[PDB]
Amino acid sequence: ATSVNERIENKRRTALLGGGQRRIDAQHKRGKLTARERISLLLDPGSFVESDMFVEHRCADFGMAADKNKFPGDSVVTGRGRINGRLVYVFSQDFTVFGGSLSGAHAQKICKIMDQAITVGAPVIGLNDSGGARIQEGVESLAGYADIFLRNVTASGVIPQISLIMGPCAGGAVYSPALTDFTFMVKDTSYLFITGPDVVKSVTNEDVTQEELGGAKTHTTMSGVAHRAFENDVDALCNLRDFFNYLPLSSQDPAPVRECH
Amino acid sequence: DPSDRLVPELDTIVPLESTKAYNMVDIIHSVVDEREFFEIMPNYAKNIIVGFARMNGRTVGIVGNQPKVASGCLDINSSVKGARFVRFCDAFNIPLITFVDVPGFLPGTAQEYGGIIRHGAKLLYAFAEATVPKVTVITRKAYGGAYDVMSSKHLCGDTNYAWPTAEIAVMGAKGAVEIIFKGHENVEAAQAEYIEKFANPFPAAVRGFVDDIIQPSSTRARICCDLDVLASKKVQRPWRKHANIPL
Amino acid sequence: YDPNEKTFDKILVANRGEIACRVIRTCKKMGIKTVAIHSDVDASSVHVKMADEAVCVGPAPTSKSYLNMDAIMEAIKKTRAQAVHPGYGFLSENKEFARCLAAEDVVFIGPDTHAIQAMGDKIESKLLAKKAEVNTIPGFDGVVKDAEEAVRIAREIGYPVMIKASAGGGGKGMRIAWDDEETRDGFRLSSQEAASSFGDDRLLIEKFIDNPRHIEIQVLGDKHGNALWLNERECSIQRRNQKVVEEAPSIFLDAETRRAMGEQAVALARAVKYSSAGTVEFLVDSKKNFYFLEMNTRLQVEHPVTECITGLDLVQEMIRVAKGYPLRHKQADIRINGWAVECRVYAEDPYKSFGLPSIGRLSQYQEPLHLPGVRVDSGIQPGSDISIYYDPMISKLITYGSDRTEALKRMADALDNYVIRGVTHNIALLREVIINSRFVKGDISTKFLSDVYPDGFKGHMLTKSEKNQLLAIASSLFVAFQLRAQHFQENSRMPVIKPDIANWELSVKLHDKVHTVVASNNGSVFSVEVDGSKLNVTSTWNLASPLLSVSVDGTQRTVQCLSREAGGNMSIQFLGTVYKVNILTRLAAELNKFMLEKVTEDTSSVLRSPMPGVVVAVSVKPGDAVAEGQEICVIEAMKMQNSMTAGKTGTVKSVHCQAGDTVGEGDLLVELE
Ligand SMILES: CCC(=O)SCCNC(=O)CCNC(=O)[C@H](O)C(C)(C)COP(=O)(O)OP(=O)(O)OC[C@H]1O[C@@H](n2cnc3c(N)ncnc32)[C@H](O)[C@@H]1OP(=O)(O)O
Ligand SMILES: Nc1ncnc2c1ncn2[C@@H]1O[C@H](COP(=O)(O)OP(=O)(O)OP(=O)(O)O)[C@@H](O)[C@H]1O
Ligand SMILES: *C(=O)CCCC[C@@H]1SC[C@@H]2NC(=O)N[C@@H]21
Ligand SMILES: [Mg+2]
Repeated sequence: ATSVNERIENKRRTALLGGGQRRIDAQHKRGKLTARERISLLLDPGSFVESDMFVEHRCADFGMAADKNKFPGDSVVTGRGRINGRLVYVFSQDFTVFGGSLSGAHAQKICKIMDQAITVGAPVIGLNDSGGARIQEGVESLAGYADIFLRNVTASGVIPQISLIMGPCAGGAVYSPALTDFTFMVKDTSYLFITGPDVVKSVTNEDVTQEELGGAKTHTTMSGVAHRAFENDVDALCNLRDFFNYLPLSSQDPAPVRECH
Repeated sequence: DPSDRLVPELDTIVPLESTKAYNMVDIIHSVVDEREFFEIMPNYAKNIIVGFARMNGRTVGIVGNQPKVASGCLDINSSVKGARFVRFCDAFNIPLITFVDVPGFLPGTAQEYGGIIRHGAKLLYAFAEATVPKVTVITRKAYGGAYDVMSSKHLCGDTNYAWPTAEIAVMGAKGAVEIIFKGHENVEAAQAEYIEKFANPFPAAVRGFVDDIIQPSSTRARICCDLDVLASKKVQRPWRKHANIPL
Repeated sequence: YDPNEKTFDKILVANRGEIACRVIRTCKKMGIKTVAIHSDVDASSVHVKMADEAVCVGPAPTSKSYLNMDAIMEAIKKTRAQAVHPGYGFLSENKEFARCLAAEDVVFIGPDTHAIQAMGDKIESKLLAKKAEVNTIPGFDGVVKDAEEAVRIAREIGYPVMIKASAGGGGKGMRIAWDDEETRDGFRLSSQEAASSFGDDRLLIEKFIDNPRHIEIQVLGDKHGNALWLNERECSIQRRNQKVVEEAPSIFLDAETRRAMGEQAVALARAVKYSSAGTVEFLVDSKKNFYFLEMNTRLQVEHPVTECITGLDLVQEMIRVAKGYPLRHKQADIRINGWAVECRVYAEDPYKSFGLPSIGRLSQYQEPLHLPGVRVDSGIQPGSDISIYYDPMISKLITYGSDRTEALKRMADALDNYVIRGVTHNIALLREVIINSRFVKGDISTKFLSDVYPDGFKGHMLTKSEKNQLLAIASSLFVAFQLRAQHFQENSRMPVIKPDIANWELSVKLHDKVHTVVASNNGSVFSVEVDGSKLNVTSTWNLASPLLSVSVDGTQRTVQCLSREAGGNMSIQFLGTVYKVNILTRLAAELNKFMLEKVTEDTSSVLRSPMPGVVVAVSVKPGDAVAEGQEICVIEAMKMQNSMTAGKTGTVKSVHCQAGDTVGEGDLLVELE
């Protein structure tokens, strides 16, 4: 008798639930879906193939070596799927696990799918919901950001890259969306700012709320960072499919042609 | 001008206190040949310095942070000023030398409303896109995404050096301590440990993020040697008509 | 330098700068462990790193770093050093420091407390000197209390009257009164700042010596009642009553007068019972009459110049005497060997009041050790900074030779080969002093700079031949730079063809004159025709070295190129003085006549704070007569404090911003016009 079979099932059940049912409910009370629900809505039914499901973060400082601080998948869901029969690579950041903050494994998974996409010649769609870099992780959080930035710059003009900010993105998590070709936001739940309002008050001594500092309205009416804003997550993802139907699948391909009436 | 000329005057130029500033132009003048420096945009966006100098008789483009102005914080104007110079130097086969002392990006409502994200992405793009040899020296500070946008080892940089006064961290000690320990009520000992362990160039050295921790006297010599070797650097990138700058 | 004899195991050097380096060097050469003290600022000074052990003592200011006595006591407590050496200044002339150190276990290199107290006040000093049957300056015994008494005394003590302040130093509380009204109002004013300066409130009215020569006698004593006089020294070229250039032997004094002065000094030392190194200062008129005036109960700053003519290490003798051994040399062992001259290099601008202290950081610093007969005493290295908390001393440059002319020539050569970049020094004034006709002849006095430069130091007035040589060198350097600009590496795609220009016709603007120069190159030799005068300049033309040696018509010269611009401006240090020239090509010179000369508004008044943070402090106040290049209202930041400076020159109009001002990316600040 071997228990190496129930270990896989336990890790799978932990991976689907992410940061626990309580955090799923807290996410739901904010009017937000989870990463896997977003991926299911975006892609064609029964076409998502996940990669790096069991990946675990290798930090061992500040008491993160404990079992309670270990989440398989580690705050990002990556894979490939089909939109109307056309291949695409996708990652969605899970806000429940450590606030979606990027770590070594988070960046590792993102870089893996980006490398596959540039190898085969398919676009990348990134649903961003992340609190920045993992402070306890250390400098390799900066290393992971820099790897993601380098792959964003290398792939620019080779494959299309779409960004959709689904929640509050802060710190260094704002440069990868800026380096991609297009950027969309969701009203009333998505934010984009390098520095939070508290630090701004400490420094600039100006009382500014998060919505009016980095909200979708600010970035779509007076900043020039985002390209469009959508009412909620479902509407945003439907519009994302509609928009993806336009683009060529790679720079080696001609502009798509559809049947015309 | 011999390539192995020592510059001992740089051994104490960076003050011990993190609150006092220095002039990066003194470092630039000491390092380069004959202390000759042609500055570009000398009166605009003064918290960054860009210019043309010569190392061992070879033209080099120099970009650095100026701690005198805005404590070296990056903003919109400095980002664009550095980005275009870096792109020109890359396009015409000119090596780049960077001096890093940056606490981060300038905060405020005006910076966000003006689109600081786009222009910071411009500078990060320009540094990541370069295929000419790149040398980087960190003098005092490299915090946050700023450290990543100043030609880090991870943007396919060639040689990265840190002076003994350098320090690489995710963010400042205060914010890191208060966010790691939400409810410890022992901020004193926690901050002491954090500044003892992570306020020094060793965390980046043990992971290999810097080639070496060099003495400030050898800087010029070191750089010259690198520029002798990287003169034949060739890299290959995927084909494309052109790229999509974050402009 | 025999290490067999037992000597103090550890000495704490309670000083800083060049003297600390000197004593550390002479201790290391004698095989003794050394411990140095320093403030927080001088944590990377030369003496700290050169010493075996270092102790931080306090903050930047001298009142809490080197004048903090209890800090020295605790430092000596942990370091458990056997002895302490104070150098000069600081705590070298404090009775209570010596008493408290000698109390527990610490031996002091220097004089005893009673000797310092005896020769610490001018009243007792003069009284004992009169008791010591030596010549004294004429005057009235005691201190005058009222102006009427002073003017009454002035009648019988000579019409020229001088007022001096008791105790103190640095030439403070001193001046000259000529009339009875001058006598009384000068006495009243001197009494007015007597409390402010030192608090002794004791003044001296007496005769003023006209045309005086300040002559020093180096005396050395021990605890066995033996005293020697180590020849004499001449310290007459002074400004602000402070010596700058001084000479080991004095041409004025012959053998007999020197012997008389030495015997008088030895007798005075025996009367005071001196048991260490010291110096006795006399004033000598033109009639070879010497009057005693003060003696220093410590090591003298200009001590090294008298070591070269004698070959004795004064600090070694001080250490051995403090150990207890008697002098190993008799009076017959003291002799004059050659000649020696030395100058003080300060960080001051000699164009303002013969020197005004200046601050900065040394970007470049090189001393001329390789030259023959040159010694340098300095605690300064590249990267050092001249602060406002200490003496602006940079170096002491000593030269020695077989006679006066050789020493002066070697000193001029050393001054020409000495590289300082980062601050402003007084080397121009020093090199003018050492080549003056009066100084070479020797007709000098304490009023040398007052009458040699009645209008102040104006620089170096260069003759026609020197002007031609300077113009030729500048033109040759310009052409050499232009020629070096043409040497690329081979391209093999677009070959480079060098221009075939044979003669360079240049217009050189110097001072307020324009000269026409024709320069031709023949490899390493330039033929330069300046206004019809032909000169031949040859050199290796190394354009990167700070020092450039050239030969103009066989005359060897050393010049430096401090600045150079593409617009033709160039600053060249020639013969120790910096000249600004503007070299243009002939066609460019012709075209320049159409350029309209533009006026400068010079009303920078809107200089802003960099960050959108808050203010932390206000450095200045409205109307403080501050012009430019100094802190006005410092700013605080996320980390770095912004050293906000001024705008245009003048007197600050107003400062309105207060600490903690919430600013939106910048701040209206100091206003000038
Ligand atoms: C590379 C540059 C950097 O290092 S930037 C680092 C600073 N980033 C920040 O977001 C500031 C701190 N975070 C916040 O203020 C907010 O949580 C943000 C993320 C902005 C969104 O607000 P909100 O929707 O209310 O989230 P929340 O308060 O409920 O916090 C939930 C949990 O998420 C975590 N989290 C977030 N970011 C990080 C991070 N970089 N490193 C470590 N943990 C992070 C928080 O610790 C928080 O924990 P908890 O579950 O409330 O106990
Ligand atoms: N009675 C005097 N008559 C003329 N000149 C004098 C007289 N006393 C002092 N001086 C001038 O002042 C110089 C030194 O003056 P003084 O002794 O007051 O200064 P000090 O600061 O006490 O010096 P020291 O370093 O010797 O203690 C002399 O070298 C001389 O130039
Ligand atoms: C000094 O600046 C302490 C470091 C804080 C960094 C601040 S806050 C977050 C922003 N991101 C960045 O890179 N700089 C800004
Ligand atoms: Mg005196």
